Formats: sequence, C-alpha cells, structure tokens
Amino acid sequence: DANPFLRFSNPRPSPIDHTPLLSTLPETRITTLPNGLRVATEAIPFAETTTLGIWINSGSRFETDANNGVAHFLEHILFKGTKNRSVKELEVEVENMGGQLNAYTGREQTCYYAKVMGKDVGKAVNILSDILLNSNLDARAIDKERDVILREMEEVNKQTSELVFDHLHATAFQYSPLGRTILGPVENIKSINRDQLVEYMKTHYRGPRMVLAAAGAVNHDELVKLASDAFGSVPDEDAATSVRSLLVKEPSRFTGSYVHDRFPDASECCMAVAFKGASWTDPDSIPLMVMQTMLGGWDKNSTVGKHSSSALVQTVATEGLADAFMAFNTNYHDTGLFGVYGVTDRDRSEDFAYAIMSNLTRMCFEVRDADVARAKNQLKASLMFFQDSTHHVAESIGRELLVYGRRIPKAEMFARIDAVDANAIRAVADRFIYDQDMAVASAGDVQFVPDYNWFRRRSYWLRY
Amino acid sequence: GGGRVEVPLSEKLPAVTEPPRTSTPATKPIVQTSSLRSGVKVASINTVSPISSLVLFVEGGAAAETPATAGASKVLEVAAFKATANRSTFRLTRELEKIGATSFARAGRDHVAFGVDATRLNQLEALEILADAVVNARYTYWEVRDSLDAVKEQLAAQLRNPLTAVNEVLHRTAFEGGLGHSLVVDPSVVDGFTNETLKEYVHSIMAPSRVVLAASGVDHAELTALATPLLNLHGNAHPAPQSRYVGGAMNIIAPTSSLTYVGLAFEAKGGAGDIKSSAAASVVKALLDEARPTMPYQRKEHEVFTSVNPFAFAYKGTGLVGVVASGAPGKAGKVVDALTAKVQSLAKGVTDVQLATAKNMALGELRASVATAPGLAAAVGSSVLATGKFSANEVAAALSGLTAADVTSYVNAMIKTAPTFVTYGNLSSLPRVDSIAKRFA
Amino acid sequence: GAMNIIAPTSSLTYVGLAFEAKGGAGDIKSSAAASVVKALLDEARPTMPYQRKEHEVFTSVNPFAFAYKGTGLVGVVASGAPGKAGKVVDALTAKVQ
Amino acid sequence: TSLLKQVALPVFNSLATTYRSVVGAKLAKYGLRFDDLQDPLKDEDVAEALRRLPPDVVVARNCRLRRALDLSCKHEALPKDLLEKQTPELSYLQDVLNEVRAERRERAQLGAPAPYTRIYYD
Ligand SMILES: [Zn+2]
Repeated sequence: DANPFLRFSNPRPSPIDHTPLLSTLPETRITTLPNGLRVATEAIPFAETTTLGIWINSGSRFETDANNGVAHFLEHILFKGTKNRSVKELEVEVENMGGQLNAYTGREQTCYYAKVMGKDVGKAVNILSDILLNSNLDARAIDKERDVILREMEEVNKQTSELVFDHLHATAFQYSPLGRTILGPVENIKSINRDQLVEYMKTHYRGPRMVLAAAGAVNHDELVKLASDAFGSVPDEDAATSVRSLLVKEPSRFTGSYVHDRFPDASECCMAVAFKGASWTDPDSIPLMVMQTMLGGWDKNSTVGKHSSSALVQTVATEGLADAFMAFNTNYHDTGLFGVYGVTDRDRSEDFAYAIMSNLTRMCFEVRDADVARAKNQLKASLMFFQDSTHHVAESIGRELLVYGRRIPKAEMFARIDAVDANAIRAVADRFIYDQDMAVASAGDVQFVPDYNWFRRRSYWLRY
Repeated sequence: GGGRVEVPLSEKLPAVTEPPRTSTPATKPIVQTSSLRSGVKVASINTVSPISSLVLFVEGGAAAETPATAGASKVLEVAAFKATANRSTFRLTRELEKIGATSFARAGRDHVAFGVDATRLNQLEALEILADAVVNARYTYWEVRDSLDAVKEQLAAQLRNPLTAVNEVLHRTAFEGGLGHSLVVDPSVVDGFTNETLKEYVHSIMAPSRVVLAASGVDHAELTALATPLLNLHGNAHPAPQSRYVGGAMNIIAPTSSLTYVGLAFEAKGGAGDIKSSAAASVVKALLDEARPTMPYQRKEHEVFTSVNPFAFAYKGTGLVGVVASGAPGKAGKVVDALTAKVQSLAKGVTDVQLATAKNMALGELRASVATAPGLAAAVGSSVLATGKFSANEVAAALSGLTAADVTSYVNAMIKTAPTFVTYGNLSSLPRVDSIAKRFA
Repeated sequence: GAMNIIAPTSSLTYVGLAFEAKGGAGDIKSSAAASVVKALLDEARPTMPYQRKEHEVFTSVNPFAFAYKGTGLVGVVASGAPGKAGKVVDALTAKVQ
Repeated sequence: TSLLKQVALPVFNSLATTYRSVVGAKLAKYGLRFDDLQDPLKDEDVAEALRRLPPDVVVARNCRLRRALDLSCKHEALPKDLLEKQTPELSYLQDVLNEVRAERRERAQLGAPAPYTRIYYD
C-alpha cells in the first residue's frame, strides 16, 4: 500500500461527467452554395496539416443490376488523368503538395479526400474539383484496369472478413438494394464502358448530395470562395431523383437466413451472426452503440483478456474459443446490422457460437449498472479519440451531414449517451434481439458450424 | 422510457450549454523542461486537443542486451503493465479500462518506451498507472512464463516480412557495438528465458539519469508537482556500449522466397544531435523514394524494381540512411546495378523542382508525425532522451533552408565513406561481393 | 566469390575456404596432388583412441577434395568460437600460406 | 465482541501450534508436508496455485507423494535417519495459494468470476 501510488485511482466503475471537455472543442461552420452543395469546416486552433474532400451521398445501393460496380470502378479510373492535367502532371502536382489522395466507396456513401498541409488547401480544392468534374475516362485505361480487376476476380483475392460480410449482406438483405456487393459481378466488370460511368456521374453526383468538409488548418470564408469558384458547375437536384424518393421507391428488406462457403482445405473458420439493427435516424441507435461497447472485442495478441470487464471477452479469452472477434454495429438509411464476427477453428465453432448467442440473449434480462457506466465512459473516451485526428474529424463532419442532415454538437451526443441506463439497454435488447430471426454467414472450414434451427432456438429462454 | 426524439431532430430544449467558450492561448505552446532531484527529466508540451498522452522513455533496448539477456526487450514489451507491488494485473487492467484509456509498450533499437494515452479529465489516473507500472513492476514467474508463446509467435510473424530481416542484418553489418545487436530476435532465442533474466535486464537499464518522462496536453508545473513523489528512481548508470560505423557485406539465405531483396545503406554522421545532417538525411531519403503511391490504384512500373523502400535512422551519435530494393531472383544483379547508379545520379546534381518535392515530402512526414497527441509525446520523449532537447521548429527550418548545393555536397561526402550491402533470398545471381563495393570508388 | 549464412542457435562458428582443382577428375596428376594437399591440411586426424590434440583457436578442422568432370574443389572447413572467427580466418590463411 | 477478541488470538495460536505439532508428528513418518495434504482435484484454487510453480518444486512434491504412497502400501514408516531430517512445516505452496485466493476474493467484489474452473475429466 504505497501512499503516492494508491491515490486517485480505483477499479470500481462510476459515472464520469465529460462536460469540461466541451469548452475547448471547436465549432463547425456550415454554408450552402446555390446548387445545394454544403461547405462545412471545423478549425483546430493550432494545426499545421489539413484534410479535406468531397463526401457524396451515393454508392452501390443506388445502382441497378445492369451497372453494378460502376462506383467502385470510378475510383479505379478517376485518377488516370483529366482534361487539363495528364497522368504525369497530376502526379507531380500531387507530390509537390507533400500529401496523399485517397478514395473510399461504400454502399450508401462515397468519399474522395486529400491530406495536405495548411498552405496547400487551395491547390487541393482545385485538384479535387478537377478530378471530380473534368476527368478523361479514357477507354484504353479502362481496358488496362479491367484486366487487373478480372485477374484478381479469377484468383479469388479477397479478405476473409470482407467475404463473410459480403455474404451476410447478400443473404440478409436479399431482394433489396443493400444486398449487392460494391465490386459487382464478373459479367458487369467484363461488359463496362465509358457511358455507364458518365451516366452514373451525371445522375448521382448532384448538388445537395455532396458535402465539402475540411478540418485542421483551414479558414472558412476562404474555403467558401474557393468552393464557389471550383464546384459551381455542379448541377442541382431533379425532384424525381432525390435521396428520400429513391429510398422510398426501393426499400430494404431483412430475411432470416443462413449461408456458408465451404472450402476443402481451409485452416480457419470465420462466422458472423447478425440481427436487424437500427437506421441512422433511429433514436435507439445510441443504446446500440453502448451495447456494441459492452460486448467489445479481443484478439489473441492481448495477454490480459481474462481480466476484461466484458463477459463475452472473458469467456472467449478464458476458454480459448476463438483467435479474434469483434462486435459490430452497422447503420444505414432505413435499416442496419448488429452482431458479432469472429475467427475460430472447426473444433471451436459450436462453443464460440453458443458464447455469442448466450451473451446476446442475456442482455435482455441481466444488465448491471457498473457495466453500463463503464461502457458509456469507454464510448465517450473513444469519441474524444476521434477528435484528436483531423481525418476522423473531417470524416465525422461529412458523414454526419450526409446521414443526419445536420452537424450534431458534442454536447448533444454526450447528453444522449448519458441518458442510457440499464433499463434502456434491456428494452433495446428486448426489441432487437429476443426471439427474432437472424442472419448467419460463414466461410472456410465450416462443416461443424450449426445450422439455422440451432441458432434460431437460442434467441429465447424457456427457463423464464 | 428511453429517448424518443429522432436523430435528425435536435434534442429537447433542456440541453444546457454548461461549457463556456473562450479563451484559446494567444501564442503557440512550446516544450518546457525541468529535471527532478533524482535526475529524471520531465518534458511536457500543452496542447488544445482533449487527449493527454504520457510516455516514459528509458535508455536501453537492444543496445543494452547482453548475450545472457538476449530478446529481453520484446518480452518486456509483451510483459509490461502486469502486476505491481500495489496492484494485481486484474486491478490494473480494470483501472485502465474504466476510464477508457489505452496503454502500450514499445522497444526500439536504443530505447524502450512505455505510455498511457487518456482523456484530459483522467490525466492523474494515467500518470499514477504509468508510474506504478514502470517503477513497482513485479515480473512474476508464471505471468512471464505464460507469455513466451505469444512473444515467440509475434517474433515469427515479424520475421516473415523480409524487410524486417534485411533491417536486422543491415544494423548488424553496419555497426560495431550496441547498435549492431539484433532487436527482432529469432523465436528460438527466448527458449530458456525466465523472469530472472527479465529482472536482470530491467536492473541493467534502470537509472534516474536514463529516464525521460514526456507528456502532451498537460500543465508542466502540475506534472512536476505530481511526478515528484513517484519517480524516485535509484540505480547505477551502467556504461553505454557506444557504436561506430564500419560497414561491410553480409547475405541471408531464404530457400523458398519468391523475391530477392537488396539493401544499401550509408552512415548519417552526427546522429540526432546534428540538426543539419538529420535534415539532409531526411531529404536524401525523400529523394530516393522513387515509387511513392500518392493516389489510389497508381500503376508505376519499374523495369527491375519490384518494390523500393528507403530509410533514414538517427541515433545518439550516428545513424543510417539508404534504400532496400526487392526484385526477381533472376534479376538481382540488375537490381544492384540500378541501386548503385541511382546514387551517382543523385550525387551529380539535383534540380530545384526535385529538391522542392523532396523538401515538401520530408516536411509533410515531419509535421504529420507530430499531429496527434501520442505522436507528439513520443517525439518529445525521443528527442529529449537522445539529444536533451526537443524542437521540431528547428528541424523544419533546417529542412526549409536546404539548398541544392547542401544536398549535393552531403551526398558527395556520404559517397566518400564505406557502403553496406545486405542480400536476402536465394542468391543465384550475386555477381561479385568485392566489385560492388568498388563501384562507388 | 564469398557469401554468408545466418544461423540463430549455432553454438559455434564455421568458416570455409576453398580453391579450384584444375582439370577435375579427368587429370590423374592434379587429382593426386589435390588429395595430397587434403592430407597436408589434415591437422587433427584421429589415428588413436581418446587422443587430445589441442589447437589455440580451432575446434574442428575438416578438409576435402572433390573432383567433378572438368573441374574440382579442394579446400578446408574450420570451426571455432563465435568471438574468435577472425582468428579462425587468420589461422586458415596462415596454414595455406 | 472486540473486548474479548483481543486475547482470543493467542489461545488460537496455542491450539494451532499444538495441532500442528501432533499432525506434523503424524506426517513426518510418511515423509509428507502440510502443503502436500492439498489436492488439486479437491480445490480449483490449489490446482491454479500448482501450475504457477516452477517445475522442480512440482517434481519434488510428486516424489514425496509417491514415497508416502509406497510407504502406505508397505505398512511402513521412514527409517530413523530419514525421520530425523523431516521438515513437515517447510512451505512451498502457501504464498502462491494465498495470492490466488486473494485474487479470487478481489474479483468477486466486482462481480467477476475466477478465470479457471474445476478439473473436468472425460
Ligand atoms: Zn479491387
């Protein structure tokens, strides 16, 4: 019992008031161009590097069966030259800035962002608008990229978690727009050309579906002037092709189902169990974030898994039921996914599945106040760690503007998180998990993974 | 009931703006340094970020490893933040997880770092946990024994990368002394390892003059007042096995490697103490980086270089700068030829656009490495441990003030020293060991 | 030429030195001279039970003389302590000289 | 209770020393110690404490148990020269077992279980 070492710290979880953090947090300033494009900035007081880019409310959900995979091919082709810059000129102009260009295509969201210093914001705006609005889309480069994509299709070159989550989306949201994969099938890749790319760009990359977000060392009004100079030729909405109308026309559907992808000689077994989650606008999405923190995650590179405050991590680490796992919480415009993904062996598949199902169903009856308080503190601390990085602040601005229609102040997010208690967690788990159909996807050595009726019976307890 | 307000809607009118705005500090914050009575240097910088980082830097690493205590830095990396004299492993893990804080241990070539990153509201907890975990650590027999399989599998995972192996052989070949000791050791080295070996290594590296407490995002006076009764370190300053560049040539055989790697390196004279030489080494590393992908799905194609990775290391008194290039097993002689001819192409002269490009690349890496609170705290700690002070503004000013004459003369003086050749894989086309050393002449 | 090998748990250190036997197995006289050189490099030949020949630096000496078609390889491989490898090289060069 | 519980501890200590004298006289003829009387099958904390031990201590404990069981089969005791050397109260397990039980008591106040179960066979 050292006097200097055993003060101010103890392992008993208590609620922590995060209010004095918000005084020093920067504010976000949002303007709107006449075409509907929003420019939002958050100025960090002493920063040197800045990240910035365009967040587009579009993705593989808003495609058809004829042009599936046009949005992923766009990020393959959009950096091969423009009408004003060639390949080498674009290369030297990017590398003169001392930074990076990166793109990410999702199902409901696309990003084209850059990471530069504070003195190269205007050049980054100019090159981003030039890439997005004035690209060549050369047929020769399309033919060169198609061979690479087709070779990696025929080699079956994919991450295992990506394969599992794609199978889970395709079986959970079957006969829905969200069921398609981002990369698309072999036939659409083999039969794609310039005109489908052009029509996708002209249809979906409109004014009010795009947000110009920057964070770090950036001035607001100067960025507004640059954005009005560069992105002013972006067309506006047609009323028949708004995001809300497209959502209403082709909604999402969830079906309880099973899929596995069995290989003859595979060392690992990767499985995911998912329930129908919440959308971005659902008020119960915040308790789903708290529950995702409560379940937690673990990998075998950590030697203190047995001392974890999460019961699922405790069981998996103590019994050695898996190599790695992580609970997920995906949100979409009208639906979502919630559950546990993990990597294990064929001899531990049933035990890992029972651990997952028993830890999910227990949250409908047995929730302790200490675990809720601990998970809320972990959630707020993880939210503060995203504020430390400019890239996460810019991504947060773009995503929050695209999916909520506003920028949520950190005080409101903290007040929403602080309103979740054990009763709310019990009620949300009772609504979303208890005696409901689920979707199960698997890959690899999956001969000992239980079938759908085994999973379905363990959503409820007959003992109560 | 729970909240029923939709997320696009704002929350209820009882949403108190309890935080009051104003004021940001009018000046850019700077690093303050103040030693303690035991001799511990405390170096902290205040930051507007809401994350406080606290890193403890201890001199040592692979340089302080004897043949008795080989591989002890990796095991100390894995076995840190376990049970102490005041806390068990369970209590310490729960205390870290309660406030949502993360801890790490990291072993370098000439140092070992321990750190806890946390919220600014919980900086005292982070400081006390880090102080107890480094000072009062009980390296028990069973906890050290149960981690050796994790250490061995992590070492085997690290040696699967040929770049890590080529880096180890380069550091051994270029140096004589503590800097030539292997850091990422073979897993068979940690076979007969016990907690007494770890205790011996920790006792050899621990002294109050070899320890730097760095921080980011905290008041300096409060940090010194609270670290006064915690960092009462007592120990003997063991002699440092100082190192000198000697160069040479060595080869490592991999019978089932589909790519043959070639490593070339030169001594960065002066080390981290010389700001100008460090800036010139950073610029040369940026110049040699031929294929840096700055855009998604870029399709750069070299005739012989499958992959090119330059490096620049800065230690206390010396360092390395050079390049490691891979290639086909049947194309290794041309890989050596292109790697050799590239440095005379650099020594002959650099254009103003190329110099501006490399200076912007190096300045971007330098100002990106300190953009986060843990990265800033790590840079402060590494600089104070190596040279006694931290100032990246001087490093940036030296990078900005570099002319083409400075870089040309630096590379000309660098080519007048000994080279270093390291080859990985199956060497069925290694032309001559003596002639490639005489190509620079 | 010259090369190297990296062995992680080798308790000793091995050094090989070799030359070319001109003519290979085709020339009788050159192969005979190479065999005589191999025997001349035999420092510690175990001709008696339990005899302890002590060298200052070496732990083992093992020469050879291979005679392939058209070319050969006569030489010697000597072991030694890990900290005395330069002494092993110096002693081998001194023996050939 | 506190007025009489101040001096109830020396009487406990005297009874404990008398008990250990009698039982250690019984134990020393078999070559056993007091810590050898703890079964990993009977207690999961003892099973946890036994795997925290260095291998030579476990080898010595197994050797002592094997010698005692052989003596019990033969209806014999140790000879006088071995019997005079026996140290029945030299602990090898009490520190580790006390640490294990303290850890389990610490985890239980926070609602956590022990990170081990009983030994289960078949
Ligand atoms: Zn791809």
